[PDB]
Amino acid sequence: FLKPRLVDIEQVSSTHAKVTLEPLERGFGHTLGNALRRILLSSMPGCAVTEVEIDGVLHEYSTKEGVQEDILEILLNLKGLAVRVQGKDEVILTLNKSGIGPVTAADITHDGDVEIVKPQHVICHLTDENASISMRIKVQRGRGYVPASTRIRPIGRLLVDACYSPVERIAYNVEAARVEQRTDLDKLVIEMETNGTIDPEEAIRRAATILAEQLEAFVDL
Amino acid sequence: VTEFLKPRLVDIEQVSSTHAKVTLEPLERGFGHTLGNALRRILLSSMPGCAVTEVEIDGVLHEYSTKEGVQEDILEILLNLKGLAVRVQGKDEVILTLNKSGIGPVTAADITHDGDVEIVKPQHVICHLTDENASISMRIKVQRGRGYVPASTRRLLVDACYSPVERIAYNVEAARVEQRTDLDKLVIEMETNGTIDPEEAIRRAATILAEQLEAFVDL
Amino acid sequence: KPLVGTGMERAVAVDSGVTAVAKRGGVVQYVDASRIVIKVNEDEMYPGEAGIDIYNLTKYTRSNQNTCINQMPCVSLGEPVERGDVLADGPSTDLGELALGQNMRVAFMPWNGYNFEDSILVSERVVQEDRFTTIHIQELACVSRDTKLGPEEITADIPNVGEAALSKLDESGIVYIGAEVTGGDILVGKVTPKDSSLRVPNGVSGTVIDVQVFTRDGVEKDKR
Amino acid sequence: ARVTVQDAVEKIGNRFDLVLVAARRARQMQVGGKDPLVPEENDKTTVIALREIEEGLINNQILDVRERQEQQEQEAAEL
Amino acid sequence: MIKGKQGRFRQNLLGKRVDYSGRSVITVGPYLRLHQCGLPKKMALELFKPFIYGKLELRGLATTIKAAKKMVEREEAVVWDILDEVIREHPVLLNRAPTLHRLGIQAFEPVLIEGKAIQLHPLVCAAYNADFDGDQMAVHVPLTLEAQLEARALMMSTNNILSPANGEPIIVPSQDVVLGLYYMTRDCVNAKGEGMVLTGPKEAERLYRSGLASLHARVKVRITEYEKDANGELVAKTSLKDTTVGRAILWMIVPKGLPYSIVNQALGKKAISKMLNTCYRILGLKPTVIFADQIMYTGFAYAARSGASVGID
Amino acid sequence: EIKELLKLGDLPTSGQIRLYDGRTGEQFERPVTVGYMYMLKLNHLVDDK
RNA sequence: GCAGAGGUUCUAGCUACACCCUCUAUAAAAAACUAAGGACCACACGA
Ligand SMILES: [Mg+2]
Repeated sequence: FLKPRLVDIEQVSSTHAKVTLEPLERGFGHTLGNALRRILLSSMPGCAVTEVEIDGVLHEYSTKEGVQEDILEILLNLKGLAVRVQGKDEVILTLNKSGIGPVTAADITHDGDVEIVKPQHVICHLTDENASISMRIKVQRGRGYVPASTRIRPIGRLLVDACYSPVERIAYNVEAARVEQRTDLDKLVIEMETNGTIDPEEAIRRAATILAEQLEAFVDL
Repeated sequence: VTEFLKPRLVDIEQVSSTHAKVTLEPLERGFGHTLGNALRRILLSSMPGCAVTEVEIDGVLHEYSTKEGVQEDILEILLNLKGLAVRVQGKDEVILTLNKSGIGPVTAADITHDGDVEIVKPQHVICHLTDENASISMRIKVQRGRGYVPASTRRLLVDACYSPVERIAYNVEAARVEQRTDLDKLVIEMETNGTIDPEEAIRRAATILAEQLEAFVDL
Repeated sequence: KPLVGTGMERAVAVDSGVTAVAKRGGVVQYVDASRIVIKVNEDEMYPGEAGIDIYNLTKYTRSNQNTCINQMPCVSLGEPVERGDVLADGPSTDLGELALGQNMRVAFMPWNGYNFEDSILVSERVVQEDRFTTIHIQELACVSRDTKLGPEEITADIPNVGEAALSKLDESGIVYIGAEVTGGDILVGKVTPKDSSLRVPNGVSGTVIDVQVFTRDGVEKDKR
Repeated sequence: ARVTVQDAVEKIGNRFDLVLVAARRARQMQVGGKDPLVPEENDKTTVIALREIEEGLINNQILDVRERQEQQEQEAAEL
Repeated sequence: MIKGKQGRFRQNLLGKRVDYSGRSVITVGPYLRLHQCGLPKKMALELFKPFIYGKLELRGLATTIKAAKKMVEREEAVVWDILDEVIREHPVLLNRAPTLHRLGIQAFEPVLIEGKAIQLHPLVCAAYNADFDGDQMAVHVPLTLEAQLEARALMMSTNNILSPANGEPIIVPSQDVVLGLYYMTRDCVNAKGEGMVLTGPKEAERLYRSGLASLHARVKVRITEYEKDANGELVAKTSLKDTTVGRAILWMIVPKGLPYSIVNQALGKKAISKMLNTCYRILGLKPTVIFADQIMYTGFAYAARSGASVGID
Repeated sequence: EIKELLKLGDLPTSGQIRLYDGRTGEQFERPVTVGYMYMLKLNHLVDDK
């Protein structure tokens, strides 16, 4: 047989990336594509926000003065916020903004390990000039989707359901490759749409490792 | 977070030598369907096995015809030959010839070995001859193909079922470990032509799928 | 917003009382989640005592059907607002358009019987992005009743209860505002004369938005 | 575990006498220390009673004979 | 107080409100077999509290019934395992609110599920005359051994396949499975893999799942048909019968005794009802139940594969 | 008018797009009708019942 | 453990559906623990 290799990785944008697997026999390509899509969508290492602590408000429903939208809306916006951490499975992010203007993800104070993937993302709008918001953002590495209720202390602390799903959609198309002297060989191309926290090639590598480990249950390695 | 629940099978249920049931309890939410579909398609589309692809009978050269003195039509004979499964050695192709006369079924035992190649099921029947004076002569051609290659895509031609598997059906049922969210339990029912034991077939398919993924994992 | 709509959604939202519509058009000098302030235009404002209009959006409050009513501001600072214009989006309202539900990709096909005859199959993505997560506000009332053998006390101390449950309550015996409680927990501690502390119904799990205590004249109000 | 009780219903035709006989058998199992003759494999008393009825090893006549015999040893115990 | 609907007779004597009753909305749960129904974990906990207390005392985990109630309130792990033991073989009655006919209430062997909604097996939902639109069914728990045995022998769904009103079966496929069976049992004049001979149903299924041969295409296949003509014995008949790939796939599902003529046709709803009736009359109750469950599974799967969508065009 | 609206976008005018099974991965024959529809969550929730 | 009281805790605990020990007129060496009562009429809604 022939073993596919990561011949090319193409990034049309930061969020959207394409990976190509050139050598694959007939039938192998489509099976591998479906399996990789399911593995990537099902479970990948993710760093979504877990809990948010607001200095000024106790619970999510009540609102703080000088903030355009509700605290619940702020929490759900923070859920959309995504970060990538290189070495720490746990990290604490602190946000401070004063004065009029939107509170973008760039304004979050960031350590060396943790980096915000999309600074343009906006958490809240501080309309009042004498309005300041201080946030302690807790980010936990996780797998899949965990509801807030499933997990589990201070009254001020707020829990937001986390979604450790770096990839949003995974689309694969099977197109025949052009080998110089070969037949019935097709290249698998996977379109990855992700928030950008996980590298595309790294995500493919992790998915392949997970699938191989699962297969090692069926037959000894 | 990189850790996963790795399944530990509780039983491998076997009803017959050809038909076996394999179940894995823990697996993971959504992994059961992925593994079942992957294994099923991988062992249907591609399996190392040898089957009959070309047939030549001196009695008649046209498929829509009947050899005199034979109860079975040659089309019926084609189907029985398709059903026949044979184990082969390292050599890819071997021709086997039989000339049999007299009333009685033509057993797969009675086919001449014509080499080190051996047939898995002697009991299998190719055709029946009504007349003692009448005789049957067939040329059989086998190839070490990978999958099911219909003759329609490809002086008598027969569809070749190279893959030793006959039937596989994977079903996912809810399973739990301690108190935990629903986890897939994959039950795989595999029927093989007999050239390889069904559990050995599953192991071989898993090895092929792993070899497909050896490049990325890097051990 | 409904991608496919009649076109009367705007009329329904405007005419409904939930939507806060500007009495007099003008520029918005200040917008806040609690309140929206409009600087009235010179032409539309009255010659005398017009001032500038102020609107107080009602925050999350219970309904007669136990659904949250929340006016979320629909305009930004410095955004002009015309006469008879939607200021903030009420419940099930988006940009002045009545938006009862969340629309999403729909595929018509049987799926292994999970949608048998009228059943509906829903993707995990729907739960993940909280499209149909609906805030439900339930009000529980515990009343101190004058009774024989002495009035029932509102004290925190309760016979035969766990200290962990009492921890959620305050010193005066009322659960802290913003605290998280689950089924079976005690919200306010009440003792029968000689036990009667109000408790969360089993299964209900939520956070207390606010606690309001009403006291009769002539009887002392507690610390909380 | 038995999905259906047909084998019992041709064992005991009425299918209501079936309920009575197997109920008495299961009662003997729960109250008495006696255990079902057919081996028990994670099965409740009623299920294993129906299983015993299925093999034909237990019926109303056999059950009545067995209880009468047990009363016989009860009388013989007193002497 | 005596006469009328509000009178004590009809309110509290003829029909009495009962304990150990649970009410929740209905769910399909196609994975369930015929005798099994989905049951929420909390609902089974509440319904089976006395049994759980008794098993806890027998295990010795809780010395007192008050301790057992405290354990249940804690909802600790051992309580779940105890709940698994009692639920395993203890039938419960599923009952739609308007009980028009006898089949209105039918017992089921509960299967614990994570959720809050009761799952009813799709085939019996037609018998219950129950849709999936906020429909709610009461769940009563038999207590005595007489009661559990009574439910298993009579109230259980598999025990009563035929409606009392008429001999026609009541668990007939209704919406999705019948559509899938019709899709399988159809002939297209031109389709992938047409005009090739197939060894048996196994080869037909393998060809379809591989995708090289279309689901519905006229192909000569060999079938091992079994006849009940022999007195209490099945005789195998092997023949080449012209049919579609879908029909050949469906054939492996049916029991041996049934002839090929029933599956050879297009299998409309009336045809499937007649198929089930013939299976009941020939093979018996248990093969009929197994065949009904298998046919529901295949109908669902091949209807999902078909994607028979409704469109304006 | 709806057909013209579809033709204005890249989407097919037929309104039916070939759809691929999530688990098996084989595209469904007879392409299904897929489109965005408004759906209301009724207050008749299961937990209250 | 069946008629009562006492005991190491926490007013009181004698099986009250109810949790330990003692005896028939006398109170303590002892750790898991405690509560058993309440309708109709109207409206709206789901099937
Ligand atoms: Mg209904």
